[PDB]
Amino acid sequence: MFGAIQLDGDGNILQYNAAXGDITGRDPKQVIGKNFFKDVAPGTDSPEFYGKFKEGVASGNLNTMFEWMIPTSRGPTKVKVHMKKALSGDSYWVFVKRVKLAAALEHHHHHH
Ligand SMILES: COc1cc(/C=C2\SC(=S)NC2=O)c(OC)cc1O
Repeated sequence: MFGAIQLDGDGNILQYNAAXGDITGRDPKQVIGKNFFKDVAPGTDSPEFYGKFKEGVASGNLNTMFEWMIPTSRGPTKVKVHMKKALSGDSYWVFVKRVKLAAALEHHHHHH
């Protein structure tokens, strides 16, 4: 099971998946139509995240791969976020997969 969020150049939700909806606890249509950075995740709205998304949009190829934190009622949840421009060239998809559990060997440096 993987998560996929289809957003537009404006930063709105166009297509939502069920997986993400279950992991987050929000319906697809409930989030679709509104801003995922303003409505869904108002806190995520930052120059490091949103700023990067916009830049890629203007260039016509947003390629970013990193990890993000998702604070929930059951505690924080570390997931790997990846934003890649659409294939048609008129949209953007965001892949979110729950990273591995507490590993032993040194990894995920520069932990926030
Ligand atoms: C509700 O759905 C999502 C939420 C978040 C993040 C949040 S929510 C919050 S509060 N603080 C975050 O960083 C997310 O991050 C990649 C994906 C989702 O599909």
